[PDB]
Amino acid sequence: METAIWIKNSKLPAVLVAAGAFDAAVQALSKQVGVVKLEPLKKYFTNIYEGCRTYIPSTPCELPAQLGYVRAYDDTVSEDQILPYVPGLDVVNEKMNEGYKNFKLNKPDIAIECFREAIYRITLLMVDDAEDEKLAHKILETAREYILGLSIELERRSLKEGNTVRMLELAAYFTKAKLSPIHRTNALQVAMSQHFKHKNFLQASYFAGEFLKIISSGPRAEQARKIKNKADSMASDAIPIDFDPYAKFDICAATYKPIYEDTPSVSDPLTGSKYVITEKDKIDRIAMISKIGAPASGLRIRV
Amino acid sequence: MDYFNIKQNYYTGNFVQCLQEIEKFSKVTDNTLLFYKAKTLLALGQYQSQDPTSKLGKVLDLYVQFLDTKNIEELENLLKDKQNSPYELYLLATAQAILGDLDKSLETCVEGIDNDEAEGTTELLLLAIEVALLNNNVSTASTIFDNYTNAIEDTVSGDNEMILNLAESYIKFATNKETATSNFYYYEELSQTFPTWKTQLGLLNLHLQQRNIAEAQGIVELLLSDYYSVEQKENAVLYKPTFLANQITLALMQGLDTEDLTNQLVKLDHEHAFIKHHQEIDAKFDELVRKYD
Repeated sequence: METAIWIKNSKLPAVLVAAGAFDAAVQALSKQVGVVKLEPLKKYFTNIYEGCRTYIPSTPCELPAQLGYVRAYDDTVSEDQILPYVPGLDVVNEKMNEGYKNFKLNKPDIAIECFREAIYRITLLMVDDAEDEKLAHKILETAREYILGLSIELERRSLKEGNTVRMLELAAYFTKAKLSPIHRTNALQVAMSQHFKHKNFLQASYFAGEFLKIISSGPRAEQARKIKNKADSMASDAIPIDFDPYAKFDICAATYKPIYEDTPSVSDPLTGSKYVITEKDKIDRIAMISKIGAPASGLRIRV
Repeated sequence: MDYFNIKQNYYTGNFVQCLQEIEKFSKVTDNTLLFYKAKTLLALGQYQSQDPTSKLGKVLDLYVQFLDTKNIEELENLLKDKQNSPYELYLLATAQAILGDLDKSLETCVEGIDNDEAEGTTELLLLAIEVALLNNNVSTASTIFDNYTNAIEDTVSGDNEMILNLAESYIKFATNKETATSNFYYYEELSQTFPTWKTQLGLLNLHLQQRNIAEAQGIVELLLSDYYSVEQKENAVLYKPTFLANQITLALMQGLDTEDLTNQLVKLDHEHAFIKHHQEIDAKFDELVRKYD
C-alpha cells in the first residue's frame, strides 16, 4: 500500500533503496554514475532503508511490533508527491566537517574515510530544491579534491629514501589540490620545506611565497618568510621536476603525474577524478565505487 | 460497563495499577476478570495460572507455556474442533501470529468476531486489526474495522470504546493519515493521562513520524531518565527491544554511528520486527554482491 506510492512517485536511487528495491537501485546507479563495486555501499542502503521505518509496540507486547513509515512531508501535499524520509545535506555537511576536523588533526587516513562517507551519502541523496542539487555537487567536487590531496601526501609519505625525485614531485602536486586556501596552507608548507632540505629555491621561493600570500603573521608564517629570503638568494635547480607552477593541468588520481590539456584523459562519472588513458575501465581511486571511463547518464538526486 | 478501569489501565500499559484495579473485585470469578488478571499477571514480574479447571483459564496456562517455546500443539489441539469463546481464540490467534502464520492468525480472529459480541469480541476485533496490519493488509484491517464500527452504532461503546480507539490508532499509524493532527492528539493525551512506556513509546513513534527529531530526542532522554529506566523496572524491560528499535530509527535520522552500539543490544537480545527485517535486508545486499562479481 505504502512502499508503492514511493516508487510510483519517484524512481530514483534513494527512493528505490528506501522502498526496498535494491536490484532496481543498483541498476540505476550503473547507468547514471557507473557504480560497479557495491561493497562499500552496503551500510548506506541499510541506513536509507531502516531510517524511514520505525516500530510501535502492539498491545499484547509479546506479539511482533508494528511497522510505521516516516514520510518526507506533512499532510498538506500533492497526494502524489509522497516520499520516504532521507538524511539530506544537513548531514553530508556534518560529515564533511569531520573531514576538516581530522585534516587539522593530521590524521590523513581518517580524514579520507570521512570524505568518502560524504561522497557515498551524496550519491544516495534526495533533494527538494533544484538549488540544493547544485550544492550537493559543490560538496561532491570538494570531497574528491580532498581525497585526492590527501591520497597524494599519503603516498608521498609511503616513499623510501632515494626516491627523492618523486617525493618533491608529489609534495608539489599536493599543492595543486583545490582545497579551501586555509587548508591548502598545510600543503604549501609541506612543499615549501622539502624544496629546501633539497636546495630547490627556484620553487621554494614560490611555495613559501604562494603561502605568505594567504597567511599574514604567525609562528609558522614567520618561518615561511625567512625561507623566501635565504632562498631568494640563489636561483637553484638542484632537482628538476615535471611540475611547473605557471601552467594548466590536473593531477592524475592514480599515478599522480599531471594531465595537461594536450593529454588524453579519462574521467569518472561520479567523482570527476581524471586519469591517464592508461587506466580506463578500472575502479576510481577516489571513492572506490565506479568504473573509470564507462559512460553515465548523470547522477540523479533532485526529486 | 463496570470494570472500565481495569481495561483502561491495561491498554495504557500500567499493569502495576491495572492489577490493583482487579484486586478490587475481591474474587468474583468472571471470564473477563480472569482474562485480564492472567494477562496483567503475564505482563508483570510473574504469571500464576490460577485455575487449570476453566476451559479458558486452562487455555491461558497453555498460552503461557506456548510463549516459552513455539509449539501450538496442546494449545491448538485441546481447542480446535469444538466451538469456543473469543477470549480463548484471542490467545490462539496471537500464538499463531507469533509464529508467523498471519494469514491463519487473522482467520482465527474473524471466526471469533463472528459470535457477535458474545463477550470478548471487541478484544478480538483489535487483535484482528493488529494481526491484519502485521501482515500488511491495511485494506482489510480497515474493512474489518470499518465494517464492525458503522455496524454496532448502538452506543455499545460501554467501555470497549478505548479498546476501539486503540485499534483505530494502529490503523491510523499505518495509513499515516492524521499523523500530525487527530492521531497525535490521541497519544499526546494518553501519555499525559498515563505516563508509561506503552504510552510514552507511542508518543515517541508519533514524533519520529512527524520528523520532529527535536521532540523525539527529548522523549528518549526522558525514557532513560531515572524515573523510567529504573523506577519502573518492570513494564520497562518488557518494552526494551521496541524502545531500542526507535532509538535507532532516530539515531539514523541524524546519522549517528550509534546504529551499531545500539542495535547491538537489540540483536544480542531479541529477534523482532527491526531485527527480522535487518536480517532479510542484510542478506538481500550480500545477495547482490554475489550477483555482480
